[PDB]
Amino acid sequence: DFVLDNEGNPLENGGTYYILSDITAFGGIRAAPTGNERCPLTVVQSRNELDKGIGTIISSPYRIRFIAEGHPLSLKFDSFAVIMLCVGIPTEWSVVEDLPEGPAVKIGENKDAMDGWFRLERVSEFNNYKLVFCPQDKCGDIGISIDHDDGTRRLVVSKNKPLVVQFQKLD
Amino acid sequence: IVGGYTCAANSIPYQVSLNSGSHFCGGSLINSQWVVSAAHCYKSRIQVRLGEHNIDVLEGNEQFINAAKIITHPNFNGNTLDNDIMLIKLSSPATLNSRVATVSLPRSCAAAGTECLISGWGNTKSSGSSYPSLLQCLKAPVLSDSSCKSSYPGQITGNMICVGFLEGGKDSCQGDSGGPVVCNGQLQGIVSWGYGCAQKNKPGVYTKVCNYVNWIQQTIAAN
Ligand SMILES: [Ca+2]
Repeated sequence: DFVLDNEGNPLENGGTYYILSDITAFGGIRAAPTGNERCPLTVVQSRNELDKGIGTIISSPYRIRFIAEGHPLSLKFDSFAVIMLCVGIPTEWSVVEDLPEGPAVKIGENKDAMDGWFRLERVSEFNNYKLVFCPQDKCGDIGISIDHDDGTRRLVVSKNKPLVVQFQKLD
Repeated sequence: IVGGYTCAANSIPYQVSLNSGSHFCGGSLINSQWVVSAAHCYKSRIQVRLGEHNIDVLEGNEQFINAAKIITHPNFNGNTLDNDIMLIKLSSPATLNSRVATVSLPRSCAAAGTECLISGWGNTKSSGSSYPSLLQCLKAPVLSDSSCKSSYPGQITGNMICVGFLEGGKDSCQGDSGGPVVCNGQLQGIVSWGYGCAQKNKPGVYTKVCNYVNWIQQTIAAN
């Protein structure tokens, strides 16, 4: 039914949440420049355990009060600090296709951005979830691709995935 | 409802609240035993609350009845947002009175321009959120299909109507889903989806009930 945060409350449709790792090994989700990016355009899982990440606004086009499993979603980062050259970067999550490490989750303006919706599905006693992307059924798990040069944990559409997350309310 | 007003108490007697812990969707009473709502409001456990005005306070007029049958349209498509309609059979009939009454199903579809009343306990802000205790009301016209199709290119099916204002400022919103759009005493829309709330050029999109009258009659009769 409703997706629940780590306090057991249904996610508010349009609310802001930290997307935290299910294990104590990693921090939350944020943005980092990767490859030849000069702005933080790659959606990544922080390697710093203390790092909550950036608050993410989770919403469905449906005018239901709470986020339900299986409903189509849009994700976008709440405002975060960037250098002046990067101010005004769009913060909606996109899946940009035919990238080296497979279809990757990016923010900013993407011409290659696949049409589709994210959805949440429960995996776990504890309130654990995975993200899937459904291009506009046939849906792919979001998992992690480790940058070889960087070590950066990039969010990608990954068959042998998925990333398991829990939510914590900003409020 | 963004930009509406507080309805007069029990002046929308067909309005219901679907409650699963708290209010999460609306719906409409179409006879003593059946409620119509949005398919995306489907949940395994639902309590229907009738006769409500202040959903936070017991006023003495309420009837709380559990859903017995919950039947989503057989062609509902979660990710194309299409055929977004569901019927709930109450586990016992509502007592019909001044505060609890049925709304009529449409005899035909509504013409563009027809003024309608939308109601619900959803968010009243287009930025941030504020959920009201008291039922909110809004008068808004059916938009032309060409207007509607141009607002959401590629997304509008034949089972969807747009109701509202291209200027924005007034719209239904999160928590209004499943609730009624009533024009000329007939249920013509079910609150379904939109991009944000009350945004310019982004009107609300509603399930086109006049397409479903036979399915509705058919389901009630067989069940
Ligand atoms: Ca009450």
